[PDB]
Amino acid sequence: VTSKVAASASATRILDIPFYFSSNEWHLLLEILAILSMILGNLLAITQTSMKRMLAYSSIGQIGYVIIGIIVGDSNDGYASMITYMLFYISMNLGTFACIVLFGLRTGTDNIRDYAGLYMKDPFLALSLALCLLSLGGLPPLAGFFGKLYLFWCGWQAGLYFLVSIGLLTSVLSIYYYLKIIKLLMTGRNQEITPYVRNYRRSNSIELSMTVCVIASTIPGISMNPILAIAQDTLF
Amino acid sequence: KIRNKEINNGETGTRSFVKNGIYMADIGPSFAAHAYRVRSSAFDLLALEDLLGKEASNYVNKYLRLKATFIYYDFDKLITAADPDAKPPLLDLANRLFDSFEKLQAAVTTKDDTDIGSCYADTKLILQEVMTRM
Amino acid sequence: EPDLQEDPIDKWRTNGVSPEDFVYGVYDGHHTYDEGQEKKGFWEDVSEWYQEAEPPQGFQALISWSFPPAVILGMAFDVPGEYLYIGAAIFIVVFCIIEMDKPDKPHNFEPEIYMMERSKRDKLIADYNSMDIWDFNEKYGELWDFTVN
Amino acid sequence: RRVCCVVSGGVYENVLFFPVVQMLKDRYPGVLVDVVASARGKQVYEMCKNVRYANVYDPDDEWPEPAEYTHQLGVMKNRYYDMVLSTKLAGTGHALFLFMSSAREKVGYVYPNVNGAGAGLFLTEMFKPATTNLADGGYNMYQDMLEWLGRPAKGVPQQPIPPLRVSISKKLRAVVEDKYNRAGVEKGKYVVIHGIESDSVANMKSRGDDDCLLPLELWAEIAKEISSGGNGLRPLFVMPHERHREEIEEIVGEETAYLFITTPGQLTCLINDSAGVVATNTAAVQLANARDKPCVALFSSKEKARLFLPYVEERKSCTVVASATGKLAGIDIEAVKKAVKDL
Amino acid sequence: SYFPWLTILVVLPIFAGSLIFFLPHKGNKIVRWYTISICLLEFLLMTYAFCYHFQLEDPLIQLKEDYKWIDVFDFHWRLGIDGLSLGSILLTGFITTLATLAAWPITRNSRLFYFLMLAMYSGQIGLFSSRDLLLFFIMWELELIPVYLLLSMWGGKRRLYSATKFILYTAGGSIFFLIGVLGMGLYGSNEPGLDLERLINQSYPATLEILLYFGFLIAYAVKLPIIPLHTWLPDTHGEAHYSTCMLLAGILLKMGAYGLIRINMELLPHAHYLFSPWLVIIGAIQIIYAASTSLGQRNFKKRIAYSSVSHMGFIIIGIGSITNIGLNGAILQILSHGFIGATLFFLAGTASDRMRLVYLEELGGISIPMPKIFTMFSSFSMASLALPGMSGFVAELVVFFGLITSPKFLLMPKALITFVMAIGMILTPIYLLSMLRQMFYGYKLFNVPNANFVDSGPRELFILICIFLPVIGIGIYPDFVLSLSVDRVEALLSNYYPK
Amino acid sequence: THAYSKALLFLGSGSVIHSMEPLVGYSPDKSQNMVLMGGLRKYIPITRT
Repeated sequence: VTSKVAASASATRILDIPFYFSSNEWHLLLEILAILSMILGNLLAITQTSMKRMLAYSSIGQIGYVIIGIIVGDSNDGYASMITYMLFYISMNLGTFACIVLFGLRTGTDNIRDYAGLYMKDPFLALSLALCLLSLGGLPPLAGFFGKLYLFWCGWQAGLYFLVSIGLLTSVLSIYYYLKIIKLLMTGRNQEITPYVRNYRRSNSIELSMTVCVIASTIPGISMNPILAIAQDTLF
Repeated sequence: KIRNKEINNGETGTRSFVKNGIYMADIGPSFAAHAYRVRSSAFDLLALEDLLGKEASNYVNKYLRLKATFIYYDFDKLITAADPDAKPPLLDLANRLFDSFEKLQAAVTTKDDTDIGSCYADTKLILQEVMTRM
Repeated sequence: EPDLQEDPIDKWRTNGVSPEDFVYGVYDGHHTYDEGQEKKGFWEDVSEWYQEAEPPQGFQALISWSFPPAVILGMAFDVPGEYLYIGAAIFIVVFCIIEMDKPDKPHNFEPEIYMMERSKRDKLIADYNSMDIWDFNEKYGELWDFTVN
Repeated sequence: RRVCCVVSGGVYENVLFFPVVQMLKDRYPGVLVDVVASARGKQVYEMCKNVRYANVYDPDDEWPEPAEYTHQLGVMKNRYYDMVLSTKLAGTGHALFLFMSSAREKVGYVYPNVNGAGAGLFLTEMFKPATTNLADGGYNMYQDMLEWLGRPAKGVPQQPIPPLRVSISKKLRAVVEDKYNRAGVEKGKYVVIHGIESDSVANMKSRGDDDCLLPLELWAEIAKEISSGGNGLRPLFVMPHERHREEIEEIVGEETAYLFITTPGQLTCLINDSAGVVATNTAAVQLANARDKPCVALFSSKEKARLFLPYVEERKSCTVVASATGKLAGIDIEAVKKAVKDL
Repeated sequence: SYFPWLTILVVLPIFAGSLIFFLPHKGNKIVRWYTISICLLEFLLMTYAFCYHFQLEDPLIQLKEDYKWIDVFDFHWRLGIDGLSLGSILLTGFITTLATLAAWPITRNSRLFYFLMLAMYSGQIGLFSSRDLLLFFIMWELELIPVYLLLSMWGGKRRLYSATKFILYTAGGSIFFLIGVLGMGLYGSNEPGLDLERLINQSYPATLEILLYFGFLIAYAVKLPIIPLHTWLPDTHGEAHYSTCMLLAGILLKMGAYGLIRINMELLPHAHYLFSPWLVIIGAIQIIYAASTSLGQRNFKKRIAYSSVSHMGFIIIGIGSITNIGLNGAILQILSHGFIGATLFFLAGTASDRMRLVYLEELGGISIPMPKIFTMFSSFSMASLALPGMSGFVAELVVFFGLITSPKFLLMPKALITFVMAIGMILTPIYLLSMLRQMFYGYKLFNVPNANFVDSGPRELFILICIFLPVIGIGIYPDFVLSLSVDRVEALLSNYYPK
Repeated sequence: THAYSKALLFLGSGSVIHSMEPLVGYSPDKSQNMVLMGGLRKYIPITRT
């Protein structure tokens, strides 16, 4: 979260203030990164079996794509969209990390194949993880959808076409592993669930963080009006 | 997407009730295949005010338009294919009919009860005469 | 689980899954030359066939039988529509709160809970139907806890 | 840890896979090991105590339509195996099917030179030739690669786990065995005869020419002196594993009292309820030799060192008679009956 | 009037189903009644809104309203019913109520299930009642998760592969739709742009009409099965629970036609008028290709799926061949198919689950144990045969009449296409009766034991009868679904410019 | 003419079948096969004329 925030805060200033002239020679350059960042950070994400490594691939290897997706296409009419997407991403990422920390501590495993049946043992955690994962997927009523949307709508409004299409396509592609782990949550084949979720004494701090970070992954996507009105006053 | 070849039925502001987009098969230029479809179409607008004369005349302005567009086009195709002598009076007939049709449509568009019938009386009197001048 | 295997593959379009009409082990003895005449009338047969549902029992029948002869007459001696669509509205509510307040039966619940050791009786009948919110027997965490006597 | 086996073939080349499964469940304890095989082969896994649940995908066709292909991959992958050990001699196309199953350790067999020798880079521990002839040697590479290869785990962990030790569930042991036995003569004091004709009996996938059947005349000559004498006095079980309702009407082992049954590869219990067995090189040999079940194997010649390694099973109980001519359908059937008359 | 109906009609199901959650009461019992009561209430409110608050005599929008929602890219709560929408709205309410009823004996979860049903309900009505393009897209993709869950939780042997193919395929198809949204949203956004009513006067330049037309047409061909884009249907139909599949192959398919009618033929005429003949050709070849591949299948569920595919060629050919009746006969067709396909899938899923045999070769004589299923199955097979009397006939007849009297054709393909279309009547019974004969006729073993073999009880029989009666009522006097006077303005734009 | 002249023959054939059907087994091609039937003027006159 904070490395990406700080790096993206330093990059725009270090590239916009002292590099007026070289635009046409770095606008392209960053693009070459983005078109790769949202591809190689997704394909591998499919084949993963560990949760932390899959999160590294998806939530970082890719999602550091559409943030950049306007730094190239910016006439100061887009920076608001970067701020809004960062505000969405922080929450929609800390939610799933809180859920992962909680389940890992409560059980002692990381690999995907142990999240089976978790909906039946403790349904609240499974639900609050599915919500954040789907939001990361970018589905309409959630927040990630509106994030990606206002990121494209300002970025298609700036001419460049062979970056929005790739973004939407790789988002569709990214839906796969999200729905895979979601499918692994909802199940009841008692003879399949490993003896990890089977011994789970279900049940302060981590609960509070997870529950106040997950509703901010559903409400702002529909309440983005004041956030948008606030993010438009950025001149740097 | 269809034109007329005898511009005397178009009154001031040349237009009418007509509803373009109706397929009328080819019958050949003759004063026998038009004075027949004009009859067998003007026969329907007699049978119009039999049941759907009263009782929520919201389909009457959906069928009068239809079965009068046939008359409006075939009557032109006819009035073209006629000798010079019989053309003035046939045209005069045309004038009185295709004005009574506009009057009837405009009156029925108001969803009345007695005005509809009082106006239909005139187009029946004239339209029973169309089935004879043929 | 034995599940014996299969055999010399049959016609893809096997005319009718049936015995081929050579050993059709009676012609006219399976459908036509068969009937006699026994018994049982008409009315004591009808009012012995509308009762293999106990469809309503009491008041829940009165509001269900006298409704159609009140919503077919409605299209005569006409009454405004608003009256007609609150009539059907208050029906669908009254009939619902009587249904959901009827007792429960073993077939209603989960499969893994349908098959008990015939202690399901005193676990569900007079045990479920005698409380409101107690969850002392909350055994829907299936690992076979069974939490009962 | 989860493990998946992709053993190929029918029955006789799949019943010999039990040692590998036991070695797996012995080396790594508490491992869920599943298996995918052919329809005729999956039938064998109904008598075991290690596998979790079997499946059926690969008779290993050429075309198989590209929706039953994906869904198969779509069920191997979405359970996260760890070492998908395989057979069927992957070249360079079937290696991709293992590779896309994102496990950790892909070990299998490969073609020496033929069929695109290949073997790919995306594999591990590819080894010996293809046609998989010998029995109880079988997967001989596997019982060495899974032996002490890694770590302070003891010296080679019980080299080739005890030979076939198939178990029988008492439910199937009682009900179906009894019902089929008592359909006709039955005392638990009879003798099973297996090799009769050729539809899908076991066929052994490796014997090739002999052991497919006998002309049923040698069987009649044997059987006429089997029940002769109070030794069994029950056994007329020609035990035809065929469509024998197409054959029972021609049991020139005279149909007077020669009984008959239809069976899947479940006949292990029927063996266990017999008083012996006499058959050619077939699944019955290995099944009878697994339990005590004194057997009499009659295959062509000198193939013992390939198809029957435990020459002395318990007391040299299971004895083998060869054929000097080499062809199975010529034997000293007289000495055969001599040997059989003792049990 | 200003008392909002459509807002209530959209936010009632999902809201009143959100109370299923946080309600510890039972395992299965009370939830069924609490859901069916809400469904009936919604349907009654729908018919009350339609009867005394609609005119059938004016081609404008009715009951409209709007608000301010995000305001940056102008996107409002704009919402309004119209002529084209009304039929599909009523059909959705009806068939989804009856599907929720058909889902009665589900006790696996029975809490997430009915809630997801109500969510799909609200989403369908939201789409069918939309008036703002972005909101139309939102309602379009809102249902994508509930249907995936209904697939992956209940239904079929290989549920997973079907579900994942379906979700990936539909989500990918919607990408071109979003492309079209971004395309015509930024085209002079000061002029409202995102108000589907005020776009009738847009005059786009060339070489851009085509791109937006195709961006919508690809998504539609994804949703509504068109030949090169149909591979997803047999898997996501042969594996779905019949309760799901009823509303799935009776409503969700017809959205691909309603959208194509509403945003293509109404907004992009000179992008659709130069592309109608290829639509007609594709539909004509689809009508025969779907049947010729249906006859080949061997499990009757996929056969029913392909029969549903085939009838989607009449809708196509009616969308092309630009007439009043050709467009109008399409609506009657989507209604008379939302009935028939839904009922046929219900019957297929009800016969199965009683026999546990999917391959059409081992189905013995099921007529002996259960007569009523056989009767109500042969009846709807006849309906699907385009037999007269039932509503499966008049739709196809009006489609023929629309093609024949079309103005954008001169007698050369106007006859060959009619020929290739009429071959469908020779072809369809060959594969319907081939199933009716293998699975029902003939005398199987002496299936006397009345166990795992019981004729349809009261609920299923009433469902069958209550869906059947509208078919007869429409096929006898079809004008109970020709209450459409928007086509007199819908086909007004196109009708004179070039060519 | 042919309508009646054929309906009569069909009804007569049905009657002949059901008359002789008790002698041979209940089977088509064992009845309605007029080569093992043949000669009925003595047994059923009213359906013969």
